[PDB]
Amino acid sequence: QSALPQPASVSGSPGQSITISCTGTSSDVGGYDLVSWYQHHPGGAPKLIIYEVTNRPSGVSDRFSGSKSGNTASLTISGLQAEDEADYYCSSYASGSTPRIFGGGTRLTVLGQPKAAPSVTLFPPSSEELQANKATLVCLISDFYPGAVTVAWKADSSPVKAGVETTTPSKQSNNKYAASSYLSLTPEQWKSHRSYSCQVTHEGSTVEKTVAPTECS
Amino acid sequence: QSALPQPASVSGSPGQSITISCTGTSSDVGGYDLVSWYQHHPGGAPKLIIYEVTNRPSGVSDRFSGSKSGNTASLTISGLQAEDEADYYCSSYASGSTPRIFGGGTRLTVLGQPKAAPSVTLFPPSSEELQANKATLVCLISDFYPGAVTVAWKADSSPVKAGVETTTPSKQSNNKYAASSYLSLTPEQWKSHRSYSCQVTHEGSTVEKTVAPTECS
Repeated sequence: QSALPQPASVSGSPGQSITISCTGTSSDVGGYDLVSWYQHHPGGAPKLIIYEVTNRPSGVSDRFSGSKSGNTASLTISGLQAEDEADYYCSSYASGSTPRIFGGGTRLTVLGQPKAAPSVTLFPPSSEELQANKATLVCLISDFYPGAVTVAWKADSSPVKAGVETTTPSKQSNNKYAASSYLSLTPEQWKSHRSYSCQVTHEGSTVEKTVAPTECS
Repeated sequence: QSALPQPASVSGSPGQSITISCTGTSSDVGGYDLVSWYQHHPGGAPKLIIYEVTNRPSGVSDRFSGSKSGNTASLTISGLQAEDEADYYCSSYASGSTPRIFGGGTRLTVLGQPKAAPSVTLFPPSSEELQANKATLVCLISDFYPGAVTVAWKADSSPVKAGVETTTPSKQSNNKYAASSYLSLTPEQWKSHRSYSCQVTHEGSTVEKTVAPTECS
């Protein structure tokens, strides 16, 4: 129904202050003092941070405040922290059938910019994996920031053409991102190339990790 | 703000009925007749589908029913259609701090192809990494559908709370999902235990894989 438009996304640095608008009308936003803001970290249960346009639960950080001017309501966050990076929604009582209409969501990106190196870990294939006859060197990269890195492989000092499958990066609990890289292989092929390696390029930086095929040699 | 426990995921074939559950206390769910449900297509504005336990907003499909008994409430979607796939949340009015409490949500995945049990591959810490005075294990979950699983780690029949980091499952070419998880251990811990295990749950069925200290297959 009458969906309240919100900015698709705002971004700010720590300690700064963002504010999110909830476009509306006389029938909803500017019709009653019944707007609410919710904070949602995908995967978790939404939190009710704002209700009745300006109220705030006796437990929600006072860095969060709301209000409206005409047919527009808006949440404003002060002293951006880490937790703050989530999705924000506004909802409101309306004058029609619908008991309450919701905003379309605003994703707040709290940078922080505390840049960190991609501690990379290269794994050799596994024993069990050898049975059905499979082999895979898994390169683990974590605790890095920003969540932007490009990985490559050096198959025996030579970047031989192969099949590398760099996963869809994800954000960990510690905020820092963590990705990985896989280079599936074959029997005699992993025995042939004397030593495989991983190469994580993190913002004008590059760390290597080599793993040699073996059995306690 | 003690979230309303909900089922992480649910699946149903086109045309079937499904019931999602919301569990609370007499202080909120069993204290009022103010339980709401919302359908939400990620990246979209949440929609109010059920309210006051069973009330339904006009224009909303009578395929969506709500009911409650005791301190548990539950939504039911009958005659499933592909377009019904979305996240469903349930909320209730509270007596304490915050007035309204929410549930963790539930991804309703309507089956569109046969179910797919995952492939789990565990990895022992690389000796290379062991000399760096650090150990980390990796568990690979792949080839599964629907795209939802839970990963638990074990240290000799003993649950490993801290030190874990699982990733969100991502869809792949074959339209099945993959995902990973890694546990960070000091080298001591590693050799300190008989073995470690990776428990992977998918649609009820759980599989495990074990790996023991020092060896070269």
